[PDB]
Amino acid sequence: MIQRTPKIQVYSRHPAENGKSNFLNCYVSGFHPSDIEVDLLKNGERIEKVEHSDLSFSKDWSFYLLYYTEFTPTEKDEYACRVNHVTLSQPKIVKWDRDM
Amino acid sequence: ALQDAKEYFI
Amino acid sequence: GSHSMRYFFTSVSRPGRGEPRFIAVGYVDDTQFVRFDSDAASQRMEPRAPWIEQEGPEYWDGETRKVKAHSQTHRVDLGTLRGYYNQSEAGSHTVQRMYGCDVGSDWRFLRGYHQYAYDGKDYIALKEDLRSWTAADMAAQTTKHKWEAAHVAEQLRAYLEGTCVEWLRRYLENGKETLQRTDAPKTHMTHHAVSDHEATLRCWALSFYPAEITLTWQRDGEDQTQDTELVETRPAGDGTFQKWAAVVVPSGQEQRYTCHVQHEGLPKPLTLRW
Ligand SMILES: [Cl-]
Ligand SMILES: [Cl-]
Ligand SMILES: [Cl-]
Ligand SMILES: [Cl-]
Ligand SMILES: [Mg+2]
Ligand SMILES: [Mg+2]
Repeated sequence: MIQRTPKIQVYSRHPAENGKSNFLNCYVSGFHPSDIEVDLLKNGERIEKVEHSDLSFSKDWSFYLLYYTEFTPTEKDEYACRVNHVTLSQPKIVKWDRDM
Repeated sequence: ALQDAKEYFI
Repeated sequence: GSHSMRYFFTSVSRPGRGEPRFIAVGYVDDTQFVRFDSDAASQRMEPRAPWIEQEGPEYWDGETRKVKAHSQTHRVDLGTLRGYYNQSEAGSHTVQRMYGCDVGSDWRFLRGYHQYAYDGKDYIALKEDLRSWTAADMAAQTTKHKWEAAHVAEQLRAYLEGTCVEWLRRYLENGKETLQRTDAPKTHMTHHAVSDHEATLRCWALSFYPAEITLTWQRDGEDQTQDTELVETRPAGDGTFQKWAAVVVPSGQEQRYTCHVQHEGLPKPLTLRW
C-alpha cells in the first residue's frame, strides 16, 4: 500500500512567445497508486481537448504521465495545471510560468 | 516483440 | 552505445465492477513504440512510432494476442496476491511488471531484466545472471520457489538473450533515422533580476534525445551547488526532452559562473557563460 504524492511541472514544448502557437504541458510523476485526475486550465477554466500519454513508470515503480494541449500564450492569459490524487487533501494547482 | 509465454504465475 | 527494449505493464484491480484496468507500453530506449489499453475500443496493440508501422498485419495480430494473454496473467496474479497478503476483495491493488533486454555497442546481448512490483513495492526480480531470483519478502518466496521448480528463469533467458535481442536489432534498423540519431541539446542562458543586486541565471537544455543529460554550474572553476536549482528531466511532448539548472548570483558577477552541459549528442561538453 505505497502512497506517493505526484510531482508536477507545468511548461511549454517550445520557448514561449506571445501570439505564437505552442503546446502546454503538465508532467506528473513519482506518484502511486496510478489513479489521478489532471486538467489544464486557461484563466481558471478547464481546457477541453487535452490529450495524455500512456501510463508508464520509473525504476522505483512510481508512475508518470504527460498531459498536453495546443495553446497560444498571451500577455494577459493565465494557464495552470490542476492535479488531484488520493495523496492530496484537495487538488493542487500549479500556475504556468514561461521562465520555468 | 512481447514474450510468447508454459505461462508462469505469481 | 547500447540500446534497450523494455515493456512496462500496469494492472489495477477494480473491486466495484469488472476486470482490472491494464495498460502495456513498449519502448526502445527513450522512445515509446507500442501501447495497449484495456479501456480503449480497438482492443488491439497500437503503433506509437512511425517505424513500427512498417510491420505487417501478422505483427499486430501476434502482438495483440500476446498482450491480451499478458492482461489475463496479470488478472490472475492480482487475485493470487490478494491471497498472499491476506487482503479483502474491497480494495484496489496494483501489479506492475517490466521486462526487456539491452544490446551493447557490439550489437550483441548485453543484459536482461524481468521484474514485478505489487502495490508500488518490489516483489520479485530476475537477477543479472538470468538464472535466479530476488524475492523481496516471504510472499515472494512462494513465487520464487515455484518458479525455480518449474525452471522459469531458463525460459525467460531464452527470450531475453534470443528473441528479445533479435527484435530489438530489427527495430533499431527499421527505425534508424530516429532511434540511432542523437539530438544534441539546444542550449541557452536566461537572466532574471530578482532585485537591483541579485539575478537568477537559468541554463536551458532543450530538444535533446536521449533523456540522459548532466547540467552543472561552476563558480570560478569549481562546482557550485549552493543557491542552485535543478528540475527533473521532462518530456517536450514531441519525443525530445528538456532540463534546466539555475543559480542566483550577485549582479555584476555573472561572468564568474559557467553552465556545463554533458550529453552523448555532443562531441564534447558545452560550457555556457553569461
Ligand atoms: Cl505522448
Ligand atoms: Cl556498449
Ligand atoms: Cl542481481
Ligand atoms: Cl524525423
Ligand atoms: Mg485524468
Ligand atoms: Mg518468446
